[PDB]
Amino acid sequence: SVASSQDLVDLFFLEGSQAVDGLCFSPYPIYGWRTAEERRAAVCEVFKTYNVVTRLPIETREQYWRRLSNLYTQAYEPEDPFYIIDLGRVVEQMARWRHELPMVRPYFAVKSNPQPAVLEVLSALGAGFDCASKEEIHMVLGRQLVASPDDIIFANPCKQLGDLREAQACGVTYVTVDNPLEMEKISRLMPSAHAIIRIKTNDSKAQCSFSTKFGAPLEDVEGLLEAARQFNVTVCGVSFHVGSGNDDQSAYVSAVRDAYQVFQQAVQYGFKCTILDIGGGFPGTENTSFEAIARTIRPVLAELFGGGDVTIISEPGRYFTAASHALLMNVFASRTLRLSEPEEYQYYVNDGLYHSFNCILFDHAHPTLLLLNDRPLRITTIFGPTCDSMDCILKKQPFPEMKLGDWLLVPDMGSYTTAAAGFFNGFATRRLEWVSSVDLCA
Amino acid sequence: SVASSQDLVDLFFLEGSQAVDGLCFSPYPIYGWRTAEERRAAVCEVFKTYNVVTRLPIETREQYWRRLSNLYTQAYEPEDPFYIIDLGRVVEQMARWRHELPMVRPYFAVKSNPQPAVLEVLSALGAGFDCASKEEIHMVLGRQLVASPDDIIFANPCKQLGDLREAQACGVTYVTVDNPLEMEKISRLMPSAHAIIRIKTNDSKAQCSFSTKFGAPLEDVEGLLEAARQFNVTVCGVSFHVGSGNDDQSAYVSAVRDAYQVFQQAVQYGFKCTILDIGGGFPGTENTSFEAIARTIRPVLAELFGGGDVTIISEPGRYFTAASHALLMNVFASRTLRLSEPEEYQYYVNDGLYHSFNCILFDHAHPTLLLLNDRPLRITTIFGPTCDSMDCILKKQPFPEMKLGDWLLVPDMGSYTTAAAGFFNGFATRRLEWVSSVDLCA
Repeated sequence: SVASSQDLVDLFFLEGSQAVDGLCFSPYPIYGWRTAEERRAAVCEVFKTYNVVTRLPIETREQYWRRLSNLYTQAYEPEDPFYIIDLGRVVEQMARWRHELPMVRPYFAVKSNPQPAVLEVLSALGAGFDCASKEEIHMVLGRQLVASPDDIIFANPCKQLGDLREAQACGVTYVTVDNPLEMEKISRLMPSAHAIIRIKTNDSKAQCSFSTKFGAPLEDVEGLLEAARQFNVTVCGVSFHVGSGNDDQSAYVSAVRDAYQVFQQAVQYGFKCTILDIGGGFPGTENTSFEAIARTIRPVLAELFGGGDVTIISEPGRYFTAASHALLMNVFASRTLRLSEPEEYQYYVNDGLYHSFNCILFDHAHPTLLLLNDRPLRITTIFGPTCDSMDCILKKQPFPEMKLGDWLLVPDMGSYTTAAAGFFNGFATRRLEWVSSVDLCA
Repeated sequence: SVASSQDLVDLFFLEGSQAVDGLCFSPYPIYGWRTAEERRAAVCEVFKTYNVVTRLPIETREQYWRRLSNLYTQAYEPEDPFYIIDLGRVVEQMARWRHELPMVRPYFAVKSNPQPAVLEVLSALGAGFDCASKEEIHMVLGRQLVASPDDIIFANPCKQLGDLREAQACGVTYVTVDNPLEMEKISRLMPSAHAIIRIKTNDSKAQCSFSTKFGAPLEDVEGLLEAARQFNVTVCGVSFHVGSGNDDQSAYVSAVRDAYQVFQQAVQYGFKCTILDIGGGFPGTENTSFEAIARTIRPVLAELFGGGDVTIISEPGRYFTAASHALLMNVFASRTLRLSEPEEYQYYVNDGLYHSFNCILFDHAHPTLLLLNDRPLRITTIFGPTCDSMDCILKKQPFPEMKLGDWLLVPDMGSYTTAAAGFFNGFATRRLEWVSSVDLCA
């Protein structure tokens, strides 16, 4: 386990710079309209805006977190919950993406974590934006994160009429579709649209499968193309999503092979597809690695999309954000019961199921609870701050005996946590501590 | 089924007024510091502030909703989702409470629906406030909803230190406790506190049981009283909660009988209890009625707490808010599949599991989906607006065949819905239409 990968970050920022005579390290230009000098400056500017203190570690990731947590414990109360946000891990994930797949430009899925510093860093690094609502389109455009609305893909296969109207008025063009009734809607409200056909995937192995709601089945792509030509809709490409948190390499290879068949079928209707969107699903934390996935996708892209006439894009969400956040919660209350002399040790922490831990229900997450300064193992039950007995993050499981004032550290909490969190009982985690694990800004 | 109970509202506002020579209809004064004239005016003022249009119906509740929905369908889009909030049903629930239990003053549980108009109407009607966080205490005090901080009960048996400090600085006194470690905390941060001991209940029959996390077991009340006398903490009463959505009349009777035993045990330590808090659990919608529950609680309160020296209070949340709201969602998208020629009819509506329908998971709710203008029964699947396949409110169940533009009406959506709702994918229901089913303000 490693706290940082400094070597990749150095190579990423060097690429296309005057120090290497504006030379790229592959047949692909660097992601983004900015030059290598402009891109490094834009990233440092974001780091300044959010007062990011550079904290470097070789230390494991857990050790890096335990050490930074002890440092950060001492407009908020001393015992309030908080997030340590490592914006260096975001930068590093972009460096890791470029090194593995320079043929694929990443379009950040805003839905995973719409934190303004995360959107700003990714904009400055050359990433595009994947928006699913008029609210998401507005938070990218209103903060000047894209040089053109062509850098936004509206990846929601089923959209409300007012959203189709608002994306058209905004200049948004690339819009997802997977059903005949949606083709008609796009033709009416987005006349200047560049339609991208989303197809069904073998997503059974994913943490969160989505073929149940989205993705045109292969046998139905025929009638969908038919309707696009009919309503004068321009089909410019094909997209897919193998499910969020999918380690199945075979599902990525199988989806690109199926997407190639759609490119063929599209010619017969008057469409020359120029965009292949491979969606998300990539892991964001350190058995399947992102490298193993990239290794199996690279040859298939060379085999069927290595002609040079098509642009290859992706929509990673979790990949960029998961490892960036660590949650710190104070154990402020406790009581002991008798098991039906066995004793249950119940504790109460200032975050839980209604807020950051909603991921236990919506994301099928299983976060790791680290006792900050680890005591005998007791049958422990841990609750959130709300008045609900359902707000429980751990029920009757062995865990070292804790005391009031102790802290719980939960790393890898940057994806599908605060993005879906509510404010039930009036509890929220508002204190943010911005750090950078990578050397980049002096 | 009835759309309103006008007769109860008329009797409620008449009680204690000059029209009846300031006479109450029982040995109990009306709830609140306001006179009957001041109370009726304060309610009408709230109705003016929120532009409440009086809409009267004899019509069933479903018929009243179907008719008002057709009227309201024609800064928002025409197809946007919305809530019709009947503030008259709130007033009526307070009238129904007074008629059934005048010996019990209701302290609204803010957690169930902290909508500012709901808090304002209930403040003007004489209700107290049940707060669980410093945020909840602040939204009551900052909006001037109580004449004194004695009208707030801090009903969270386990509180953060910064919350104990903030309630003390605010003048909040009545605070819940159920464990020895919490007694010590109250003694330190809330020295001016009037402690209320919360006891365990036979809540197995409740929709949402909470004895797992809260409520001192009977055998442990002895050591809890012992610790209160020890840390110089004033035990002024006993509270309980039979679980949210509990129709078990025997659980209310059993909890009052158990609360009487605690009043006895408290004498031995130097405490004369003066407050009996019977919590929540009461139904808010029209097999167990609120009347049947009140009928079984009244005799037990006369038997053990009919001496006249103790004040009896409650903390209803769902009771006051559930029937006040109706949710309207537009069916904006659709696709058909083949069942594994059987066809699945999938639809997409502009509210779901991440927002208003979180209650399906946290509240064990089973809302009623009414097709506005009801078609053959098809195997239907209905989804929310987010990109998640998990955001599903109905999976493969018979339902009349729908078309785009149709509306779904979901009545009884006023409790544990918008109060716990997040903003995942950037979708929220913001349009509110304020109506009153009861005659009260000209």
